[PDB]
Amino acid sequence: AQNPNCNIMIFHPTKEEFNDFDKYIAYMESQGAHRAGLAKIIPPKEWKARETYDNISEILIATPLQQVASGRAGVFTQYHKKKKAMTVGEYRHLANSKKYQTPPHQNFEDLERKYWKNRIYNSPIYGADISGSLFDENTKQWNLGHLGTIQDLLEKECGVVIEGVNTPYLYFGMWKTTFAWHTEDMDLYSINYLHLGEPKTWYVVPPEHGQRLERLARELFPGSSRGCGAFLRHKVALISPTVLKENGIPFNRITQEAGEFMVTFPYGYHAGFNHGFNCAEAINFATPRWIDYGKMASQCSCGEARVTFSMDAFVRILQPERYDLWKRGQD
Ligand SMILES: O=C(O)CNC(=O)C(=O)O
Ligand SMILES: [Mg+2]
Ligand code: NI
Ligand SMILES: [Zn+2]
Repeated sequence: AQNPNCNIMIFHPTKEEFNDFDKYIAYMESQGAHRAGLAKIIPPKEWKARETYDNISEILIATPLQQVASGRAGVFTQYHKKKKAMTVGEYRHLANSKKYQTPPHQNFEDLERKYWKNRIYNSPIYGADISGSLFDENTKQWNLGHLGTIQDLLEKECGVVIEGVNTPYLYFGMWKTTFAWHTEDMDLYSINYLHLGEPKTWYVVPPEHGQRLERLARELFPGSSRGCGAFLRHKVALISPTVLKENGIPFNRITQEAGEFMVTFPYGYHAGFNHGFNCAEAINFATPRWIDYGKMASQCSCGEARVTFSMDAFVRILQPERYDLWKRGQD
């Protein structure tokens, strides 16, 4: 078995190898990459997502989110308070203000220490989940707006044609902006490209050990656990590496820099934070190997998780017994 310790693997495809996206995913899996839950892909040196980022300041962040924490430094939840709209140029200035800027630090490890020590005492503002793309239309390789759609994958594998579309999302971050512990909707893959700015640190649990994280989360968030049988689908809970190590949960960490891709694999729990002002683009995708994970994916039916139009068909076809109850949650 390849990669039996479930380490995060880093790949350096040549420009020739960067042509065929599906084939490269299947190659990474042949080397065991999926066992970690997360992989890094450094694009060939000839490749570019677009020519420059010089003209992005007029993109609108219609609903910036202020991420307010409750709990203790290593075990907390966050809620998102909606703020007034602002442009990316306004948000960048805010991120660089004395109130919100990255503190002085020695290296990524010192910054990580400061994040875990101090995150809860601040409320950074995140421009998340903005439909759109920063890939130039002429970029032919690994263009996250030109991938094969999950609806077409389901149709190719299972023969059933379904409604729904699959488009990317932009994320504008600042120091301490946080993504809570989660897997993707329907335990899909994700791919994330860091277009510009400061790094993003990731934490991940191997898929084969995801239920260990879930059991710890039920112990640490006991009221949330009683409220919903899949409350990590709310995307609000944080647990530090120190707490994970104290409780024997297997995980790995890695920092993504501008110009790098990350891939998350089905049922790979992940969480992380941004080091300073940045912009990422991400989208879900599927392969044949995903279908069995989609069939088994947990669902939130309490009503909190509230997700896309396109998830309907996935539940209806892959999880017909759950369909009924899950849709009660969504309406
Ligand atoms: O970048 C972020 O805030 C969160 N992204 C992801 O969870 C992802 O790409 O799967
Ligand atoms: Mg603009
Ligand atoms: Ni994710
Ligand atoms: Zn729920």
